[PDB]
Amino acid sequence: ITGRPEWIWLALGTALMGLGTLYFLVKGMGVSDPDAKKFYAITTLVPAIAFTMYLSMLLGYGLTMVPFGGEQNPIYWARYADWLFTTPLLLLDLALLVDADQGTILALVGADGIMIGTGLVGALTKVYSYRFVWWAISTAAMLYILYVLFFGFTSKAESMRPEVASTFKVLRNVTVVLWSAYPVVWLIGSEGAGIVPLNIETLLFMVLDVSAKVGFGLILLRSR
Amino acid sequence: ITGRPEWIWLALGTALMGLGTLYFLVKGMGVSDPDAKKFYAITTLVPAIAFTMYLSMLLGYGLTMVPFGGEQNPIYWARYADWLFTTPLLLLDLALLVDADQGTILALVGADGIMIGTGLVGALTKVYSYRFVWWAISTAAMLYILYVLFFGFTSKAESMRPEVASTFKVLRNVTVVLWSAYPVVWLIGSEGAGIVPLNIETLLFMVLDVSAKVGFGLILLRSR
Amino acid sequence: ITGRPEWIWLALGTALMGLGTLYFLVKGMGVSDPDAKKFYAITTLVPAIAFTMYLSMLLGYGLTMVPFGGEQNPIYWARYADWLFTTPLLLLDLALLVDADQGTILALVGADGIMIGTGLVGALTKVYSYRFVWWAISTAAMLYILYVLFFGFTSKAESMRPEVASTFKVLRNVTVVLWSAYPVVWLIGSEGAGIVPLNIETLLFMVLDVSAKVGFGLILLRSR
Ligand SMILES: *C/C=C(C)/C=C/C=C(C)/C=C/C1=C(C)CCCC1(C)C
Ligand SMILES: *C/C=C(C)/C=C/C=C(C)/C=C/C1=C(C)CCCC1(C)C
Ligand SMILES: *C/C=C(C)/C=C/C=C(C)/C=C/C1=C(C)CCCC1(C)C
Repeated sequence: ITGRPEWIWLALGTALMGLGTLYFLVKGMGVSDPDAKKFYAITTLVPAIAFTMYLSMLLGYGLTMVPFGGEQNPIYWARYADWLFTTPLLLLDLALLVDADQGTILALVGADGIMIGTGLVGALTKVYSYRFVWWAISTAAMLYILYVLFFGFTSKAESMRPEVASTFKVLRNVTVVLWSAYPVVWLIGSEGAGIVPLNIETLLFMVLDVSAKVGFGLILLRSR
Repeated sequence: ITGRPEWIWLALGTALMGLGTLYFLVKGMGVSDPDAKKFYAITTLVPAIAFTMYLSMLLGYGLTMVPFGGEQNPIYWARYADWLFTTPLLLLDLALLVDADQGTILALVGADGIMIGTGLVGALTKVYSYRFVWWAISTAAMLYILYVLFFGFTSKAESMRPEVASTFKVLRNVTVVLWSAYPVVWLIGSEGAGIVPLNIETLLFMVLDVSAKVGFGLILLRSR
Repeated sequence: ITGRPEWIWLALGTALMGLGTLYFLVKGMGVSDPDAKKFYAITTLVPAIAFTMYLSMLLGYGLTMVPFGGEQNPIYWARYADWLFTTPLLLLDLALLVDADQGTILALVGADGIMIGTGLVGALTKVYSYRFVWWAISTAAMLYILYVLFFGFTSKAESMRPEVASTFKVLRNVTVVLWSAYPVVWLIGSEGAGIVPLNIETLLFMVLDVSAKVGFGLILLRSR
């Protein structure tokens, strides 16, 4: 509803983000190869930070009251804090893996940058119609990322060790399906056009969350 | 006045930032040399981001009401968001071009960092007299950048290919004149001591804007 | 009390941060070795930025009124702005010195990132009990940094020139004692459980401040 009905999923989300955190920490202990160590460090802040956000979200600090088209709607801007950080870090996990030219890395981060950032302003507009105007400009941002990811990073990927190629594909396909889920979820949800209730919203991004970060966590890190 | 008289220039500014964006995007398509690709990626986020800011500025989100010395004055803090990002990216375009030692790059970004950042606090102070105290400290910041730019980057520049040297000078001279324009513009303007009206302010930074980013865009990117 | 009793220490803190700034600036003038230049640039933004924060803190902008457990308490969020920037830069001074693998650098910055960041949310919670919940999670963050600093960076350090080893130890030991002081100071202080008055708080972080940045300034920079 606005800080009480989904206290559950939230709690559930904190337990999951942080468990995943304690796990990695107690899994990179060994690590000799500095090369892989990178992946580790990265593939760990993500859950950690993710944990801090899902925690303030539960306790309260998370939400805020954005006024749009009639009544006062809930907006865990706390998410965006997270996504603003995680999402880049993730891309790097990808670029870094498939050794991408800094050129594309850079354009890729900034692409994501404008995406999430704008996703925030979207979920912070008072004028009801404008909310979607950013939704638009933002998606355009994502379709960009996914494009120059599923095209390039595929090629370069599939031009080295069989290890990389395959693994890349794993995450790559997941990332695409997973990620894409958002625009819609956001939409049907209370942050955009309120179709489903917050009882849902929370739980949707909740699953997409633990799966994208810890999914991409076990999946990635547990590969050569 | 405060969101209505300059709706024009604003609209005009959005059309220009974004047009420049679509242009680059459809101009880096080819690009084989990863070296130059860097320039591209960079020389593109700038307009893009620039576009997003000038857009929220028009629709509304842009402005805010800062209270100083009597009445309530307008402050498109939205600009600063932009400048906070563009300006560094630009410097990198410069440093990167004239292959500058990370040492100076770093000190240069942070120099700009303190500049824009402080330019914000300046344009956010309630006590009328203090506004200028930051104006001061801030300018000091710029004079720093321009100094260690027009001095160093000139030398190193003029010690390679005739291409670089000349091009550097192009942008370098523009950057200096252009950039400098601000301190004054800001001043005469409503964000500092209100001399000219917002009918102007907007339109001034508007021109200095499209010219600095897209100016530096065509100018730069269209060179070897 | 809340912007008047400690106007002193504050003023004193500004004078010190900025003096240290003018000093470095007029001490890196020479510098031929690009390698060391890095240290310089870094070891300078720190004081500079530090100066800007301690200045807005004195003039006013600094503080804010956070409501927790009864009455309205003061919170120079301005600090956190500072620490959020300085602290990383410092670590880099360390990592960079003892040539640490980017892997650890990265995990180290993000470690600090979550630390300060969370230290803020801590000092921004309304519910009195939660304030300490972040205090906890945050410290955990620091103990992390100090751990993987006093362990690793020691080893790698002590495996090169006698210069480095010794110097590292200097700063390293200082950093540890100094840094640690905070959690407690914060605690006994008004930002956490209000034991001592703001007459103190200010002056404590004031000393720990000028000593950590300018301490680590002269100490570091004045070594081979
Ligand atoms: C851990 C979090 C992850 C992997 C988040 C991914 C998020 C997105 C792809 C979000 C996309 C959005 C839009 C395309 C439109 C505006 C709203 C957003 C930010 C939810
Ligand atoms: C695309 C935007 C560009 C190139 C902006 C450049 C802006 C400046 C050089 C701004 C300077 C300012 C001061 C020197 C004093 C405080 C106010 C500012 C931020 C307008
Ligand atoms: C120039 C500033 C420096 C070196 C600051 C260092 C600050 C810390 C180690 C702060 C630590 C904190 C906690 C461990 C708990 C939450 C409160 C903080 C941010 C004061």
